[PDB]
Amino acid sequence: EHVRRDLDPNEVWEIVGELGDGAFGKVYKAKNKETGALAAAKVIETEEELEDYIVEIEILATCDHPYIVKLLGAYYHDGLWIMIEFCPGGAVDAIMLELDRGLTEPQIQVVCRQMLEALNFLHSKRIIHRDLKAGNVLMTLEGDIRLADFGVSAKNIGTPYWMAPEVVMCETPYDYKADIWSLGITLIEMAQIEPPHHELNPMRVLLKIAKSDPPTLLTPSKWSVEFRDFLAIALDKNPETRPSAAQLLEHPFVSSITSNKALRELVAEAKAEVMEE
Amino acid sequence: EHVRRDLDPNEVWEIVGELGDGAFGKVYKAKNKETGALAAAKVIETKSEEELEDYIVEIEILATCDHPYIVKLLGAYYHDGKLWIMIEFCPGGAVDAIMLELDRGLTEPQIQVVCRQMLEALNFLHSKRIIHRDLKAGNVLMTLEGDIRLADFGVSAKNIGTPYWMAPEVVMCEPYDYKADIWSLGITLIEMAQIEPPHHELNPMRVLLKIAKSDPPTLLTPSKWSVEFRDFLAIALDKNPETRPSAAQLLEHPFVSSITSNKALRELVAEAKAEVMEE
Ligand SMILES: COc1cc2c(Oc3ccc(NC(=O)C4(C(=O)Nc5ccc(F)cc5)CC4)cc3F)ccnc2cc1OCCCN1CCOCC1
Ligand SMILES: COc1cc2c(Oc3ccc(NC(=O)C4(C(=O)Nc5ccc(F)cc5)CC4)cc3F)ccnc2cc1OCCCN1CCOCC1
Repeated sequence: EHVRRDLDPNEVWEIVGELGDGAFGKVYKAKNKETGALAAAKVIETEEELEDYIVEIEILATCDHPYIVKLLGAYYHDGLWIMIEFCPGGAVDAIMLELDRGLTEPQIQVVCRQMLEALNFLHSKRIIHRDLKAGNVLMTLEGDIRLADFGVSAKNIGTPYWMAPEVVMCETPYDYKADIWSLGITLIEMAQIEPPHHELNPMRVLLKIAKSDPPTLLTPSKWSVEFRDFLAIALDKNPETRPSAAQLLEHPFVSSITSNKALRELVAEAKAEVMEE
Repeated sequence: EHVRRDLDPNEVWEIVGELGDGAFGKVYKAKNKETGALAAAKVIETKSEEELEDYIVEIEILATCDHPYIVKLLGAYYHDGKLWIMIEFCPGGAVDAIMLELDRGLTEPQIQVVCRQMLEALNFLHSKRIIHRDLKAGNVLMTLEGDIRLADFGVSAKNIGTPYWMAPEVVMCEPYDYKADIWSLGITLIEMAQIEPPHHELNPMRVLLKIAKSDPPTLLTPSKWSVEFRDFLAIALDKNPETRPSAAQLLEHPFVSSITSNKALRELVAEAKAEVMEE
């Protein structure tokens, strides 16, 4: 593996805080002793699990894109550290909570447009995410999005005649359509704070999703028709018919976006509310 | 038994023949130097370290599958970079090899015996949360007495993100997954009836799309076969996993519920044994 394995982290970085006590684990905010560059340290306690994590770092090492979090280093000492470029805005779900309101349609358009640039880049590299949500999209001071994982997702027998129908569908081109659906749900999440069927517990929602009709926004007046159309085309149960990331890029909902000013305003607004006391 | 890794197998067994040069590898016929109980030796040269680790887990799965209709594991050794698997010798051989040597398919009484014993085998595995996933005539061995011994040759197995942001297709893909073997079982009966599996004229790449797009297949010439035969195939070949019947349920079906004798299979083994002596 490429991971630097001969340095104890204390020389390079010093822990300075905790950003969230969370299910994924503890993640600290650190500054480099030499250059003082801000970053986030993901500290994990493991086995073969370490070998499972090693592929995760290599996936991110090759995902060099403006709208994807930048990895600065990885070290393994004192029984594995991950350094990620510090995004001062934080996750969008944390921002929505701090401001106690949903995103505006202009702000959603910017987020939607930048995520499709990220997904089109990932899918072209035969990489799926499978965990798209507001919590996985961080914000910078400049108003840009940096996509993140916060886990161990992101992927990438028998004889043919005697196989079953379910086996051909589940096992083996058109497997990228899952992220497109998750993106459509995230837009509704950022608009209405909570995702569809949030009253239910995780076990029941799975059955609830399959039988039910595709979800739509609650207040159809407030949002544009192109928003509703973009959601309707994105939220399609049939994978074969589901449009790719490239097709949605040429859609009026995001095709005419040239400025990130709307998102830049949000980060400054959320930054100010934090100081209130 | 646990795989011996410091004892050479040559001391224990002596090779006396080759049974098949195959995709899996070389398979020899062996005799125990002490007792001479006869066995089959599957010898594999593991390419990597994780290749070996996958195979040793497979052996441990078979070590716990103690059932009359499943091949018995006798020993496992790893010396000189090769992996040895010791299995009880089945004189009948695989039924697909039998069909070729006899140049004909099995009869409905012979299929009923095979079907009943396989339904007993699958019910035993599924109760232990084990799927097979590679059911075919080549994986069904035969004994002198007329009994079935199920085998793998390949590999079976014993047994993410947030749901709200999930799609419909992931919900289907991601404890009612045991029905796959039932489908492979229904196809194997057609194979033993018609020698060749369904859609054998097509190339292997095309078969995957044909299985899904087409409706479930049925037998070609039903005149020889019963409606009870046709119904059992039709009920087994159901696309929906939730609706597919389990192994215990198919046992309570007249096609195999009224079987008390394995004489039909015993006749098949004796016929094939005699044909070998010819030329
Ligand atoms: C929780 O708050 C924060 C978390 C941060 C952060 O977290 C991580 C994100 C992803 C990974 N991923 C990884 O380590 C990996 C990954 O994500 N791979 C990956 C895979 C596919 C892909 F498309 C993109 C990335 C697994 C490797 C690791 C992280 F540590 C990274 C960078 N800056 C952060 C800033 C945060 O708050 C700043 C604001 C704080 N204030 C807000 C206001 O109130 C007060 C607090
Ligand atoms: C090719 O001919 C033969 C092969 C034989 C044989 O092969 C194997 C079967 C399974 C495994 N499985 C394994 O190594 C494993 C397995 O099967 N596990 C498993 C897992 C789950 C399960 F449900 C069942 C089995 C992987 C461990 C390994 C084997 F080596 C086993 C026993 N007797 C055999 C007799 C053969 O011919 C006798 C007749 C010859 N005549 C033919 C006509 O002309 C004259 C000669």
